[PDB]
Amino acid sequence: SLQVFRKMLTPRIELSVWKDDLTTHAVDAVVNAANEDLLHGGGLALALVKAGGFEIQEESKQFVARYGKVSAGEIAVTGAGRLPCKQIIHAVGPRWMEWDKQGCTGKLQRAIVSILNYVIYKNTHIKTVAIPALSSGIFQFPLNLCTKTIVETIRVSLQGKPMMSNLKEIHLVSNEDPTVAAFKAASEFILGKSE
Repeated sequence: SLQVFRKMLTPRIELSVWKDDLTTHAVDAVVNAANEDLLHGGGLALALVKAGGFEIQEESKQFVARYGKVSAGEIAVTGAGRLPCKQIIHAVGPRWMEWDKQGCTGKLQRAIVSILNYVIYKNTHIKTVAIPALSSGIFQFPLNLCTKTIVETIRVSLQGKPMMSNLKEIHLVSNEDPTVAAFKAASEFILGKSE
């Protein structure tokens, strides 16, 4: 693990950027990059199941059998199996479509807003959450726009705004150096100098 950026968005909430493996990253809730069927067949999703256990996949299928497919911009929550976290927030980011960049950006923004609402107002026992560069890998969302949308959505949602929450830390995390650099640059341009 390595923290490369940190800043107080509010007096209580810190945003940080990390180089780390999300399967070894200790937080209350890890955000998975899922598809609408919650079938964890590649990428981060597959890693989380391999690290945390097949029960994650089992519960994911149970979720979909009860509530249907998760739309882009929406979330489903399961147990974390044997991951170093207490819950997995399965966020469905959009597949990138050059033909609808605004649409895709909107769904990404919507995913981040759902995550924030979840950890702030819904499950109030979450102190720390880790979010990847949703949609950037298999879903081909350009890394610069991805990380900027995430960081800008968080700032507009919370920066300067004293919330009454148990939320203390939002980690933007990747085990890949280009993504870590992109999160850091995005953070410095949108939030200013690291503390």
